[PDB]
Amino acid sequence: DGPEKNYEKTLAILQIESEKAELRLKEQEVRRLMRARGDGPWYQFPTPEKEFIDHSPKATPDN
Amino acid sequence: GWVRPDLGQLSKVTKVKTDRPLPENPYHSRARPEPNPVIEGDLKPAKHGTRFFFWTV
Repeated sequence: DGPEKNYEKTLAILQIESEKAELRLKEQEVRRLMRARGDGPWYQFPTPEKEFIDHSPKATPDN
Repeated sequence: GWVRPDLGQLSKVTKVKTDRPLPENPYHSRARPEPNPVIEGDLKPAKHGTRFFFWTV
């Protein structure tokens, strides 16, 4: 086919690999920041549920 | 002229009328910090596949 086909294919391959490397580094930094301070969707450790707290009036008023 | 209550009369709710204002903050609750900023958007596919080493797809 000629040298231009291999040239442009190499450029496309390099762009794909560079974007993948950038995204991998971004993923590492995002995971580290989330686990350091959990504020995104990931590393959300559980907590006792609100929906099983009895809010009805008790036998004792001081509750 | 007093009448003794029946078998099941003293043991029911009463709906007493009062003018004392309703306490707006029982238990002296704190600020209740806001939840995490949930991410919204369309679910696009993963960029360049799984990006797991040499796997292209």
